[PDB]
Amino acid sequence: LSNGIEVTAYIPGIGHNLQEHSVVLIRGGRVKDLPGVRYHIVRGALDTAGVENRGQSRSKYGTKKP
Amino acid sequence: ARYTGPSWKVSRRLGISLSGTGKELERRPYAPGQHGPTQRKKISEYGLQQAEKQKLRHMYGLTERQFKNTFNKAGKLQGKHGENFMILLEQRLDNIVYRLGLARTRRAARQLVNHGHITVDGKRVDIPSYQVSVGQVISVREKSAKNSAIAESLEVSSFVPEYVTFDAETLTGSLNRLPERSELAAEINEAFIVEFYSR
Amino acid sequence: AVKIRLKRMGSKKKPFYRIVVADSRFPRDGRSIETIGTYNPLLDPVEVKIDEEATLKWMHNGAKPSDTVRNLLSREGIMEKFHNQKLG
RNA sequence: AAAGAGAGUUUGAUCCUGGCUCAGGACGAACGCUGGCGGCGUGCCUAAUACAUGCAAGUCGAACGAACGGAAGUUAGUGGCGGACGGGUGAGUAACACGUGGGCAACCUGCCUGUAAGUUGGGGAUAACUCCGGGAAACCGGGGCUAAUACCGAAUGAUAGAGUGUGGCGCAUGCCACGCUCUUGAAAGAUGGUUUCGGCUAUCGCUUACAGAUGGGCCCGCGGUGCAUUAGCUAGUUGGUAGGGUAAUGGCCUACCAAGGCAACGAUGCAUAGCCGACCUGAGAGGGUGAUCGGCCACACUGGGACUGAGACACGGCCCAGACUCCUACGGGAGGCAGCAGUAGGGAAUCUUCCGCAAUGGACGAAAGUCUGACGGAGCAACGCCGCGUGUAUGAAGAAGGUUUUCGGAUCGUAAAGUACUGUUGUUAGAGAAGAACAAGGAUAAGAGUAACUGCUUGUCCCUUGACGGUAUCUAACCAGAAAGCCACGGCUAACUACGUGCCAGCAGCCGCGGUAAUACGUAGGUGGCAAGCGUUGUCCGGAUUUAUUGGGCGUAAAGCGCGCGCAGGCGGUCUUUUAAGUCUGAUGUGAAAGCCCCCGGCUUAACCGGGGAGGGUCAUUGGAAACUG
Ligand SMILES: [Mg+2]
Ligand SMILES: [Mg+2]
Ligand SMILES: [Mg+2]
Ligand SMILES: [Mg+2]
Ligand SMILES: [Mg+2]
Ligand SMILES: [Mg+2]
Ligand SMILES: [Mg+2]
Ligand SMILES: [Mg+2]
Ligand SMILES: [Mg+2]
Ligand SMILES: [Mg+2]
Ligand SMILES: [Mg+2]
Ligand SMILES: [Mg+2]
Ligand SMILES: [Mg+2]
Ligand SMILES: [Mg+2]
Ligand SMILES: [Mg+2]
Ligand SMILES: [Mg+2]
Ligand SMILES: [Mg+2]
Ligand SMILES: [Mg+2]
Ligand SMILES: [Mg+2]
Ligand SMILES: [Mg+2]
Ligand SMILES: [Mg+2]
Ligand SMILES: [Mg+2]
Ligand SMILES: [Mg+2]
Ligand SMILES: [Mg+2]
Ligand SMILES: [Mg+2]
Ligand SMILES: [Mg+2]
Ligand SMILES: [Mg+2]
Ligand SMILES: [Mg+2]
Ligand SMILES: [Mg+2]
Ligand SMILES: [Mg+2]
Ligand SMILES: [Mg+2]
Ligand SMILES: [Mg+2]
Ligand SMILES: [Mg+2]
Ligand SMILES: [Mg+2]
Ligand SMILES: [Mg+2]
Ligand SMILES: [Mg+2]
Ligand SMILES: [Mg+2]
Ligand SMILES: [Mg+2]
Ligand SMILES: [Mg+2]
Ligand SMILES: [Mg+2]
Ligand SMILES: [Mg+2]
Ligand SMILES: [Mg+2]
Ligand SMILES: [Mg+2]
Ligand SMILES: [Mg+2]
Ligand SMILES: [Mg+2]
Ligand SMILES: [Mg+2]
Ligand SMILES: [Mg+2]
Ligand SMILES: [Mg+2]
Ligand SMILES: [Mg+2]
Ligand SMILES: [Mg+2]
Ligand SMILES: [Mg+2]
Ligand SMILES: [Mg+2]
Ligand SMILES: [Mg+2]
Ligand SMILES: [Mg+2]
Ligand SMILES: [Mg+2]
Ligand SMILES: [Mg+2]
Ligand SMILES: [Mg+2]
Ligand SMILES: [Mg+2]
Ligand SMILES: [Mg+2]
Ligand SMILES: [Mg+2]
Ligand SMILES: [Mg+2]
Ligand SMILES: [Mg+2]
Ligand SMILES: [Mg+2]
Ligand SMILES: [Mg+2]
Ligand SMILES: [Mg+2]
Ligand SMILES: [Mg+2]
Ligand SMILES: [Mg+2]
Ligand SMILES: [Mg+2]
Ligand SMILES: [Mg+2]
Ligand SMILES: [Mg+2]
Ligand SMILES: [Mg+2]
Ligand SMILES: [Mg+2]
Ligand SMILES: [Mg+2]
Ligand SMILES: [Mg+2]
Ligand SMILES: [Mg+2]
Ligand SMILES: [Mg+2]
Ligand SMILES: [Mg+2]
Ligand SMILES: [Mg+2]
Ligand SMILES: [Mg+2]
Ligand SMILES: [Mg+2]
Ligand SMILES: [Mg+2]
Ligand SMILES: [Mg+2]
Ligand SMILES: [Mg+2]
Ligand SMILES: [Mg+2]
Ligand SMILES: [Mg+2]
Ligand SMILES: [Mg+2]
Ligand SMILES: [Mg+2]
Ligand SMILES: [Mg+2]
Ligand SMILES: [Mg+2]
Ligand SMILES: [Mg+2]
Repeated sequence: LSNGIEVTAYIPGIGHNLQEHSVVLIRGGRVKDLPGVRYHIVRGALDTAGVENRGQSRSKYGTKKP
Repeated sequence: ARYTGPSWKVSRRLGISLSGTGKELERRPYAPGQHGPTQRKKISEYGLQQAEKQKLRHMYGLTERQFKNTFNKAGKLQGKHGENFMILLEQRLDNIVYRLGLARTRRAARQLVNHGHITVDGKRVDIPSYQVSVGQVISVREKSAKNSAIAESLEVSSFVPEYVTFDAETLTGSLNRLPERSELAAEINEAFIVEFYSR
Repeated sequence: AVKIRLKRMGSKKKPFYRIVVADSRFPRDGRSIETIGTYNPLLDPVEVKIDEEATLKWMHNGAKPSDTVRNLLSREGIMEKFHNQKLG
């Protein structure tokens, strides 16, 4: 993070485009299945792009109107 | 016309025939959708309370936010909260024009008020939510005057409530006095409205 | 030097003034000693309500009306009384 | 008057205890998808980080020595007033800083208002100007000349000082009034009327004294935060005597003398924080916060100091030291946006290098007038609240086409399409407000003052001024035409069917769904909540009686010290008399304005804005009652 803390996030949606050395925006939210994951990566805010071929619930996952 | 959708299913979903009768009965009286004819189900306490709100909101045809605001200031009066709510809503300029017979439906009345076709105390008013007082005169102020739509709706007007006075030569409507709860709707449970907003 | 002056309040392009007594040093809408009356300029016959007793009390202690106030007090007619009580 | 909703989850099933999660409301919010308008407000919460470039504080020729003009009429410097107001920020500060209530017989106060005495007589200069000298530049020296409401003596004048007489007094120190003796302390002219020229006089000023008003200074009772895994702290510290200093009391300071002062009713220390009116939530009691608006405080690159002044230890003043940037001819010089805009950086995150002094209020002036990034307006951003537009009415056992069907049908759907109608909004063209009171200038009238004017005060007429802006607002016509998205549909919780996948992809706040018939994953059709929005995240209150005063408990669920003796503290049998600290009650003063609430009124309604009222205190002075505690 920008304040110098090393955390573990989670990518929602079907398929992504993340690689090492990539800038992303994280937001609150814990995933129950994963032991240590406590944050969610928002999709469509920065280098991370929206999910491909999303028809409904598009405000999440950051996919624009088709 | 804030809600421009089909004004036929809302009567079917609610189960009460808005604007007299015919919207619900005669045709399919059951709810709209794929699973209308079959697949009935029970209603919980939340459903019964919520369904009462929808009748008042869609009968007078106004938005949710106003409904909450006019409910709050209705309960600031002295008396029964539920009864004061319909009395306060009955005061709206849309309803008075509907009651006088100048329009067939509330949607027609709302547009009639909207497009500066009426006047109160000789001053043009374009706010549908204007709250009419007792004794004020409402007219048309010539211009449209002998308009086919307004004249057609004058003939098909059934009856006129006793708390409004109107003669079809000068079109000078007026509120005789503040109305009474018994003579309004009589098919709504105001006790459920007030319980819905207290949760 | 304490002097009586208007105080602007109201909405955008709808001014409404409240006649107050305050020092020249203090802000236009800040500290004041006390309030005397109001002034509506928007009304075509401009209407003003004044105490007619606290003004005369203050003007014998070193209070000076401003440019607009003097017109208000003269039209209402208490500067005549300030004249008469001064010499009498 | 007001007055309180629950649900899921431990088990094969149950009842209790108990935690976790959810349904509501609010942001100076951010992010995602989408996006028509108008009114009213709001917009660097982080780096009190560093700052290009413009503008934010001047004014007076009616206080004193110049350039255009045949010497008429307008424009630098000395001098006065103002720069201590207005505007910004929240670093520090746990204390008389603030809130509330008092005291000052212990204090100061320019301008403003009233009253009383006068505004008399001289002297020596020096800026500007003119030469010389030094230096890159900032700017520094020397010689000569001149004026003032500049500066310094002099006459006269103290309720200023000393020594007293009397009275009337108060709260201990002491106060008020009058009288006597002695000694000190003041000043300025300018602009006009008259006369004569003596002189007089009007206005603005000048000096002293006393009142009022205004603004401040000092002291005190009470009130509002975490840690005892922080127990001692202090030495000008505590008190006294004499002096110094201040507007004023005081260890405020100094010499001497004594050893005191504070603390378990929490000193000291560490950590955090500007305080309040108020804001959000709550049935209430309370819990959290202190952005915008108003009051007080502290700060002005970081430390220290003082000058001038009525007022400063001074945001756009000075001196020294430090860090940083810049100009140097290497000798030396110049700076401070936490002012309005704007730039870089930090950040998930916040606007224009705009128009005016027309209105209000400021500084100067006698007045026009000058200055005012205060303030009025405009610009950008769905950031919030409020209003209403994306069309109305009639119209099929029911158009086509989707989507399903035990293939008959059902649903989208009166929604289409058709006929009839409207112009809020749009486009075009015409009319066009309020906000303006003024000031000054001109005639008068009446007054106080006059030997008389000029002039001063009040009254009535004439004339004059708009950034917004041709803005708001009307009427004339044409167009259904340019204007609907967002989230959910197993339960909590309103709303279900097909196809694809096959413990994979994936979903999720909790219970938990997915392992070739998934109402829970993905897409369709349909539906449900809202709507110019809708969802997610972060923070706070509620539900949470889950710190229980209102309003919980300790046999077995967490929870009675292993037991005693006892200092401090808490509580205490019966009756009578008295007192009045607690208790109850009346009056007076105060608890600002704005905000919540109640009653009216204006914006075409609302939001919003005015007028009146109410509430709000373990508050101060004073008068009562005596049952209860003392
Ligand atoms: Mg989903
Ligand atoms: Mg006017
Ligand atoms: Mg089980
Ligand atoms: Mg429980
Ligand atoms: Mg609630
Ligand atoms: Mg909610
Ligand atoms: Mg748009
Ligand atoms: Mg956009
Ligand atoms: Mg800041
Ligand atoms: Mg600093
Ligand atoms: Mg500069
Ligand atoms: Mg300027
Ligand atoms: Mg001259
Ligand atoms: Mg002068
Ligand atoms: Mg000059
Ligand atoms: Mg200030
Ligand atoms: Mg601070
Ligand atoms: Mg603050
Ligand atoms: Mg005080
Ligand atoms: Mg001389
Ligand atoms: Mg010289
Ligand atoms: Mg000389
Ligand atoms: Mg003398
Ligand atoms: Mg003398
Ligand atoms: Mg003087
Ligand atoms: Mg002050
Ligand atoms: Mg003191
Ligand atoms: Mg204290
Ligand atoms: Mg002493
Ligand atoms: Mg001391
Ligand atoms: Mg301490
Ligand atoms: Mg509660
Ligand atoms: Mg409270
Ligand atoms: Mg701020
Ligand atoms: Mg700085
Ligand atoms: Mg001084
Ligand atoms: Mg300093
Ligand atoms: Mg300064
Ligand atoms: Mg200071
Ligand atoms: Mg200042
Ligand atoms: Mg500055
Ligand atoms: Mg320097
Ligand atoms: Mg700035
Ligand atoms: Mg930036
Ligand atoms: Mg950045
Ligand atoms: Mg101005
Ligand atoms: Mg002015
Ligand atoms: Mg003056
Ligand atoms: Mg200037
Ligand atoms: Mg300007
Ligand atoms: Mg402004
Ligand atoms: Mg907007
Ligand atoms: Mg947005
Ligand atoms: Mg078909
Ligand atoms: Mg078909
Ligand atoms: Mg129009
Ligand atoms: Mg036009
Ligand atoms: Mg026009
Ligand atoms: Mg004026
Ligand atoms: Mg005049
Ligand atoms: Mg005259
Ligand atoms: Mg005369
Ligand atoms: Mg006059
Ligand atoms: Mg025009
Ligand atoms: Mg019109
Ligand atoms: Mg048409
Ligand atoms: Mg259900
Ligand atoms: Mg399947
Ligand atoms: Mg679900
Ligand atoms: Mg699904
Ligand atoms: Mg769908
Ligand atoms: Mg829908
Ligand atoms: Mg709305
Ligand atoms: Mg939102
Ligand atoms: Mg949240
Ligand atoms: Mg509680
Ligand atoms: Mg318990
Ligand atoms: Mg017990
Ligand atoms: Mg056990
Ligand atoms: Mg036990
Ligand atoms: Mg025991
Ligand atoms: Mg004892
Ligand atoms: Mg007893
Ligand atoms: Mg006792
Ligand atoms: Mg108040
Ligand atoms: Mg009204
Ligand atoms: Mg208000
Ligand atoms: Mg009020
Ligand atoms: Mg007794
Ligand atoms: Mg007694």
